[PDB]
Amino acid sequence: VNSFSGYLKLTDNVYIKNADIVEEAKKVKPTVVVNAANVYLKHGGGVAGALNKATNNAMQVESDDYIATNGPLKVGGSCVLSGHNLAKHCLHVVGPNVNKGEDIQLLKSAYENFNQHEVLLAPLLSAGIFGADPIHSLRVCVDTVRTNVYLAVFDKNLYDKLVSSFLE
Ligand SMILES: CC(C)[C@H](Nc1ncnc2[nH]c(-c3cnn(CC(N)=O)c3)cc12)c1ccc2c(c1)S(=O)(=O)CCC2
Repeated sequence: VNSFSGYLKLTDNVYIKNADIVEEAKKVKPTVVVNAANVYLKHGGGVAGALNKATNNAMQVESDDYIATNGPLKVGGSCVLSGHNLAKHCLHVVGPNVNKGEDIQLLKSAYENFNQHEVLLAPLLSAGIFGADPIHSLRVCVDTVRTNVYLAVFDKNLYDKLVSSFLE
């Protein structure tokens, strides 16, 4: 149904909210939920682990079957799989993990995958344990995504920092 509520409008197509992406998916029922995935689709922690746990491991089992037939993704790449109880579809997107020596330029490639879907609920790619500067990740999102993107950022301190930096 895509009923998003409580979002701050940053640009004509980019919205942001201090929220847990799992709680937003349950409330919104979006057509597309974005997962901050790794190349083998192993959802062992962070945003991916939270989404997987909310599908009671159904997402991991489907992900394993996809990798068996198609092999791993590339950094900056994506795949569309079932959204299970959270969404119609899950778009698994691999942003670079600069904490593992991956190239930050690939974050543009990662956000470009959003352009194939008219409206998506997403996290801030490559932020948290992936090591990218969150302010930079929001700027790449604003400059690269043209479709309607609702960003859920589960940290009030980071949310206010991103909003102040964007309004500067
Ligand atoms: C910047 C950070 C605040 C943000 N976190 C999140 N942003 C939005 N929705 C979230 N839900 C949870 C969560 C964590 N636990 N639970 C309960 C559960 N049952 O697991 C829900 C965390 C989360 C963030 C954004 C991007 C990435 C990561 C973290 S990561 O996982 O460290 C590496 C991949 C890229």
